[PDB]
Amino acid sequence: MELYLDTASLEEIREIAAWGVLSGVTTNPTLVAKAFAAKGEALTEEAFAAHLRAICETVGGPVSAEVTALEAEAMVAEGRRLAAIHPNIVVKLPTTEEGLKACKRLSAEGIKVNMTLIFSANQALLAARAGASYVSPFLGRVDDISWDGGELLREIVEMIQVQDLPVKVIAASIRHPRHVTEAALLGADIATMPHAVFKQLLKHPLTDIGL
Amino acid sequence: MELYLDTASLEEIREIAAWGVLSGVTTNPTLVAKAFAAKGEALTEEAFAAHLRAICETVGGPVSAEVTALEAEAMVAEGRRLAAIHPNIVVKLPTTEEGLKACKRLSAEGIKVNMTLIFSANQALLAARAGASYVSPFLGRVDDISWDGGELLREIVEMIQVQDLPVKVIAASIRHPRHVTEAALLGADIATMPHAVFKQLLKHPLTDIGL
Amino acid sequence: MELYLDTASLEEIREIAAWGVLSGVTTNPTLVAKAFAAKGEALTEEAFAAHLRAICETVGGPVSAEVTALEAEAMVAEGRRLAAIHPNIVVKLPTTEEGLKACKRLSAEGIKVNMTLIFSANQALLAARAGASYVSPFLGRVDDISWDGGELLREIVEMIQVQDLPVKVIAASIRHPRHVTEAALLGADIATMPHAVFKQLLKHPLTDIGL
Amino acid sequence: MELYLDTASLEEIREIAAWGVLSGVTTNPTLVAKAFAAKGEALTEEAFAAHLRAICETVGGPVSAEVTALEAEAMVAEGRRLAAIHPNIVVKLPTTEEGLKACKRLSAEGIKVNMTLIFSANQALLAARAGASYVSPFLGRVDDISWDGGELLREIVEMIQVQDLPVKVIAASIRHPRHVTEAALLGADIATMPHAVFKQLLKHPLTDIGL
Amino acid sequence: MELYLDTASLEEIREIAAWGVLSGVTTNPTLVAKAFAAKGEALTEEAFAAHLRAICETVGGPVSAEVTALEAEAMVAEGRRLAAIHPNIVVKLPTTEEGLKACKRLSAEGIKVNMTLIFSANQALLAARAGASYVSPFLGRVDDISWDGGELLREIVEMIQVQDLPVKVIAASIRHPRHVTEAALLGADIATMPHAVFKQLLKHPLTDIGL
Amino acid sequence: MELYLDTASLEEIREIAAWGVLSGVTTNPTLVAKAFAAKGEALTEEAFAAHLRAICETVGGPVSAEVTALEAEAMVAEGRRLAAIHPNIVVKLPTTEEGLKACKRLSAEGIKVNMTLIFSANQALLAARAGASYVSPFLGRVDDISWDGGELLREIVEMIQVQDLPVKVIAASIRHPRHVTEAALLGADIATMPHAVFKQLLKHPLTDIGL
Amino acid sequence: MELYLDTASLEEIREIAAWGVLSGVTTNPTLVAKAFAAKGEALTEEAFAAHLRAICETVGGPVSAEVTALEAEAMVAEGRRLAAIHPNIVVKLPTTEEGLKACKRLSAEGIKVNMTLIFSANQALLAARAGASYVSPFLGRVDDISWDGGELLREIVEMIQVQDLPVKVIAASIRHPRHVTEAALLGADIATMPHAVFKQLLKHPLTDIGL
Amino acid sequence: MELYLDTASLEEIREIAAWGVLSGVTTNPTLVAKAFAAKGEALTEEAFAAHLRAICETVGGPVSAEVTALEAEAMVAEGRRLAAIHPNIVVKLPTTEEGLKACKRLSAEGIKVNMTLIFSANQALLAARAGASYVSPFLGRVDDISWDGGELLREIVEMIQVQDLPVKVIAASIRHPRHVTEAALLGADIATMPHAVFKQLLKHPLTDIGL
Amino acid sequence: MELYLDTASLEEIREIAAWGVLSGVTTNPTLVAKAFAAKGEALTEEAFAAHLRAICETVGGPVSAEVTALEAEAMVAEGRRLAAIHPNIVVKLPTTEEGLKACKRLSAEGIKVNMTLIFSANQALLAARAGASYVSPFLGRVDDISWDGGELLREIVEMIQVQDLPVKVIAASIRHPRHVTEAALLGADIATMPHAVFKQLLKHPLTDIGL
Repeated sequence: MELYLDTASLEEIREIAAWGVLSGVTTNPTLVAKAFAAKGEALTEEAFAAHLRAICETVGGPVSAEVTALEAEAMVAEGRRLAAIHPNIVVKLPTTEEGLKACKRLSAEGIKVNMTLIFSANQALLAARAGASYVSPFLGRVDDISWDGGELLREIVEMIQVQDLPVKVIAASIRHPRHVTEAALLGADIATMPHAVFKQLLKHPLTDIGL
Repeated sequence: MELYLDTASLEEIREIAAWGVLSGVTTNPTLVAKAFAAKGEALTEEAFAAHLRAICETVGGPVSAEVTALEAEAMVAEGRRLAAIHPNIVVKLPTTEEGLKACKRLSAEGIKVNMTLIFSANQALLAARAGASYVSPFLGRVDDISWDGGELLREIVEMIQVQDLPVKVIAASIRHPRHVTEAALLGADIATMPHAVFKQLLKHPLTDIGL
Repeated sequence: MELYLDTASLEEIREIAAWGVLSGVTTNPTLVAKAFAAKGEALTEEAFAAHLRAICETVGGPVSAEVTALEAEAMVAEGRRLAAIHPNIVVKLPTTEEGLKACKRLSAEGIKVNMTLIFSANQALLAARAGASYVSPFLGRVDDISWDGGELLREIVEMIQVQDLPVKVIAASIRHPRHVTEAALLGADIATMPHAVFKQLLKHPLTDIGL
Repeated sequence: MELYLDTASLEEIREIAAWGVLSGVTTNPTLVAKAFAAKGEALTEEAFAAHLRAICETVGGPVSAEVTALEAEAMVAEGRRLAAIHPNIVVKLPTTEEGLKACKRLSAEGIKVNMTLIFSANQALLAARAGASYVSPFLGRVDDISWDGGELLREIVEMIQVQDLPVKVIAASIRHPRHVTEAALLGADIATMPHAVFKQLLKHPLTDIGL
Repeated sequence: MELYLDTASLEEIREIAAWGVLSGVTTNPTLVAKAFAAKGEALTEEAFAAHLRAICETVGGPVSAEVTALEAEAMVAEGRRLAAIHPNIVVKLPTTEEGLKACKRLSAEGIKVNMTLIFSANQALLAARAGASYVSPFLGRVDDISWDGGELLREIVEMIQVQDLPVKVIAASIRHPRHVTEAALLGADIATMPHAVFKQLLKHPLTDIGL
Repeated sequence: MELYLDTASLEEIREIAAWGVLSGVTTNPTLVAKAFAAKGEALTEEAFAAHLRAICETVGGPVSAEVTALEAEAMVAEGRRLAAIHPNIVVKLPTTEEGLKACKRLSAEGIKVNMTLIFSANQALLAARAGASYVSPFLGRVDDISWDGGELLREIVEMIQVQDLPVKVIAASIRHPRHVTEAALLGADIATMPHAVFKQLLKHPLTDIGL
Repeated sequence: MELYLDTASLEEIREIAAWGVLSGVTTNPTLVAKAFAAKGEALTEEAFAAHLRAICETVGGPVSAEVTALEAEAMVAEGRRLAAIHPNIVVKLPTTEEGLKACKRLSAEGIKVNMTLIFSANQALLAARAGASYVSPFLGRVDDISWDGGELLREIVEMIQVQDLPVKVIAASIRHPRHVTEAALLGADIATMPHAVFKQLLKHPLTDIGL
Repeated sequence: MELYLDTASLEEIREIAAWGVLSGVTTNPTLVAKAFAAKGEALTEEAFAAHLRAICETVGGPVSAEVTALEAEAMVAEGRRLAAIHPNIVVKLPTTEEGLKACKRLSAEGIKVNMTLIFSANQALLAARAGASYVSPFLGRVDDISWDGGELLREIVEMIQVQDLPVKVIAASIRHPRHVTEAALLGADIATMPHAVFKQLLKHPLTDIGL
Repeated sequence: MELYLDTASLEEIREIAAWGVLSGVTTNPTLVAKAFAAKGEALTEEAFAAHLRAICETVGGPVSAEVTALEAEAMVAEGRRLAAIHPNIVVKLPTTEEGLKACKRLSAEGIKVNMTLIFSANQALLAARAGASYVSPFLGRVDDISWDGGELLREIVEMIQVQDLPVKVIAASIRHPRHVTEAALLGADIATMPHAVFKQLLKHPLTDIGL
């Protein structure tokens, strides 16, 4: 399973990159905001593009950028602008009716689409059907409402496997180390997680005592 | 799993086709009549074929048209007529002794047949043996008589899988979203459902909240 | 498993009562409103209590009546009123922070409480812990968002048994005959459904031909 | 598991009765008609009663007698007449809406009711709810339409066990030796079968050579 | 699980009884004959009786004696005489129509019956229903025809547990040590075997090496 | 399963106590200091004792207080002082050799002991054998080490159930709602969690949309 | 599961008895030889019994004394002597024919017997049938020859639970911490181990880190 | 499953090699010192090199050589040196942040890395994603802290299988024969064990008497 | 599963081979000793070889000949001569340290080796690692000591499958028919048995009555 960092922090990214285990990165408006806020710069379109481009160069792998439009037409326009930032950019769209429409168009144009905000295997199926390259179910948010996020992932992976669909599954909304193991054991293609969880992955008491 | 619409309404077909997830359509006289009633047009034999042709062009995928005859020879004649309307048309026959004889003759002539009204694995096996391209078990109508429709589908899918049969399975009589997920998890090739269910598939409170 | 009717229609209740299988009734403002709609009469506070009293007399078993207040104090006052209408009255409260507070107080006063709008096992556990006499998970509504409603029921029933909790489970939001069978097989104490589902439970082709 | 004979033939009843393993008998208008025909005796109202009495005295256990009316009030009238024939008589009713009405009324007066023509766990549940003493699902006829009769029995037995219901289960429509075993293994209370099957039960190769 | 000896040899019985693990003895004519043949003794009623009584006195547990008649009335007379020789005697009958008839009478008179030559669960069930105190399925002989003797045992045991039948199960036709273990784990009440097998039970390399 | 709060904040304790679902509280030095920091009060022995009594009075159930010594003698002395603070006080000891010694001594004097910092079933067994009234496995800290904490709880509960030990199990180090559900399903007696998790337990989108 | 020490060292016994987890002790000739050897004390029937009695007073529970005779008659005499040393003494005998004979007589006299050197379910069964109060399979010696010792324990416990035998199971030959856990989980009544394994049970990195 | 020797003893290597079952050897600084000591020489740079080279040539398989540095750069410099000694040498790195960086560099340079001190599947996945050729979970050390070492082997193997990762699994910390069996059954590619363990693999009582 | 005969009797080999189901033969000193005894001839190096050569020509498949040496050098020399007798000959060595050393050299020369006297999966593994083409576990001897032989075969087969080892499994020590069925269902490649068992394989009472 490939591991992705769910952040916009170039420092966090560069650190995990050095480990040699970073396959990609996923961002969203709030994560990009925290980045600039925590830095000595204002968030302008010019700066936004340069930051995404810099992340793409650092990671050397796919980087997801979220559209904020609510209507399909505007979503497509925005997706194209994001994809025009760097060849490694994957466009992230919410799995809704409009998102579905946008996914069909963008993917028919050769632009890779990551369908996010998925909370059911049926949503994942429609997205795959609409041309999604990636589907991102949210494990943590499911646990938040007292349901088993892991079972959501399982149904999606199992459905994609028996149906032989090409879409790749991204275990998202990772809250702890076992979310990663579970996704790996289930057959997820990718797991994206915050820097803190990534930093926890490598820790174990028996390891230290062995050093 | 490919998604089909069980309707004759071009408006509905257009809405879902725009999502980019529509792989086909299945109809019946009832459905074509209704569509024609919702409109101010008389349902004449000609306007009929014209309608089926409009659906084929709109979905750009397989479209099932039901024969009304009960005798093998009449079914075959009607079947040839239907197939001539457009090359995307699939002939739907009832799974009866006559349906079997007709299915045998039609499939031999290179005409794809959808065997419907299937309520047991044995009927699915006979239909498959007769050359059917598709078999359509009815999940909902089974639940209707207090039996588990999902188990019906399970036996049909497993048998076909165990027996290495070419025939494709269409889960029909879809009543709710879990019927779709189940069919997909089991390995059904297609699920055909009414517009209302298709519109329910995308709904989840957490997606709305995430927007 | 005891079977209940979810309605306010004395006519529907009389019919099922005649069968000799009606153990109780669940109502909500909308159902009561519709009841007075079909017939000719204004829905006043005095006729409302008169109607619930009548229902209690026709079924001769527990009748659930919904609180309207959103804050605890008002919920307790309204619950006492409903419980004073007739000894067969069970007070239904939403499973929220306020409903939990109101549940503790009404149950301490010997009033039977039905905690409704339950969509997770954790909500049912809190309700039971709060003194609920009944807990009502919604199967169909969960199915509506592409999750397995029966699996919510399962988790709730299994926790209750393993924990030896006194609370009884009411399978609500029944949509089809199999929801009933699954609730019975799982161990739900009660299943409450609309008159249309109740009327479908006896139907089967073999019985008809058998007669 | 108690074993019953589904017949009206005193000769057959007598033979099995002597093995000391016959607990009861179930009959219907047909089987009684064949009995009289074979005995070249006219089926009068006086002979009918005497024959049932004769069967009751011979087996010395419960004897099921079928009502013919379709309407509830008539089913009850005939039900009382039947029960008055002999105290061993158990009244059999079709599991329908009228059957349910008649079941509640006759069971309330102390008369034991056998609800038959059951093809779903839901029908069994309503019957148990209406006061049935016995519930009779038909295994063979379910097999006749390519569904597993043993699964119907399984679901019914499990539901009754889990719901801790008083009603007893009579595995009916027995066609071969394995139906009996399965019923015994699943937990059925009674298995009523035809003489021909009862005779097959104790036959086995190794037994004869052992002799 | 109580252990029995399949023999009529007083020296064999005496050696094992010394171990303190002998609960009973099962005999048959061929066995009794070889014991009398070992000496120059004639096999006559008084000697036969004296010998069985000696067995009883020695084992201090139930002792099974086989009837030879093939007609019930004769089986009954023989059973009564066998029972009269000593209170620990259990009458063994073949599981057949006549055997069932005899079982009913003998057991109704307070005589313990051991139905043998059992090869199916249905035979065991008929025997149990006829009044048998014990049923003796033959594991070894079933394995002789390439079937699983243990499965015969399992089904009988399960049926007995599930059905709450009084009868006890004697794992008979025990050929080897694992048969004993197999029968112990499957829940058989008793296991009767030849002296040769009893002497094989406690053998094990590690025990000897541990001495 | 009984719900406990893992905090020393009275404001948090009072809010959940009012829901009527709080069965107890567990504390530790760090949690106490935070509570005092938040109220801006000096943490003296007297204020500490008054604070603990305040908690005991608000919850009206068991309250765990931690000993800070690691020698058995000092642990016992400290445990006696904590127990003397209020009759609802349960003494928490670390599961170590010294902890086992103190546990023996304290439990022998009627003081209830909660053995904590348990990460293996063997530690839980010793603690139980030493006289612990409660054992507290840490679920979250195991997950942090990339091992399955829910599995640790499973092994502990199963062992406890299988061995029929009276010790009660407190699922601790709760990080999310599913830890609570899982612990309840496994059969744990108690779950102790932070206020944020307790508050998340009631949350579910379908409940809000239902209001 | 009760924990025992396999040693004759009164110092080791005292250390563990001080944790309040020591339920008994198991000894053998070679073990007591070491104790005296280490103390430079001379072996004498007077000192021997004085030492075993010292053990008894210390532990305060059952103490196993190995019998060295190989002949039943001698085993019994030697057994009566050991039993006379202290009322807590449990006589250990080899599971052989002679052992079984000695076990029968000794147990009949009211003396608790521990049948050791058990390596198969059949041996365990014989021992229990002979009046043994305990059976001691050896897990480690089985693992020593590439067979799963745990599986031997599994079969012994299953059989005992299945056959409702009174005998208690003592998992012997414990080599590591998981032996204890596995034995506890399988349902062994007691686990006896050397002091070194006892001192390992509590070890765990997270416990240390937590302090 | 390939079998390795965890030693630096040419004698041991030669013995097991003669068996023809030795596929490789794992070494560490310690094992090297003990070999030189027993030999009589003090390890120098060239002495160390000629020894590892001798091992390679003797085994004719891959040999693991442990790095000593703690910082990435140093681990790389030292790793390049070990690799230069011979082409059979596999560099062994500790699975830590630094080890990962080292592994990434070294493995890119064609050198094979063995990541050791792995105690979680998440650690194994990171090692694998860093380019590791082998991952070595320590079964024994896990069993030491009372957890199941096999479970950790099982998760690493399942994950590597499901994720189709190149990496091979080396089961380390092998203590007894059954660790070998378990590793093999669990699908480990290699098991490295000390000479003393190989020496017990072939032992069995029945084999002894077989000769 | 290929069937083999365990004998030297050319007569027996000739009969079974007539059935068309013999794929090979297994011999040993004893067996050939009785073949030459019943026949008129003495056992000489010339007679031996010639005889085995005849068996080869008769069976048309592999023939296993056991060496009698006890040292690697003696086994190799003796192994070379046996393979020289005929190309079908398979050299059977005992699974010991010497046998392994032998196996390595022989197999390395191109001689097919059959390792025997295997009573543990570890032995089968070492053997397979040494070059064995066949491994032979003895089910019967294992059952003899009250352990389950099938379980050993199962583990050996599971290990070989998972590890994808070339070696073939010959199920030896077959005492009866079910051993053959059990070895087949488990997945053994070959089953070697005595003439007597073969003659019992197709026995069935239903086949007889079917004739």
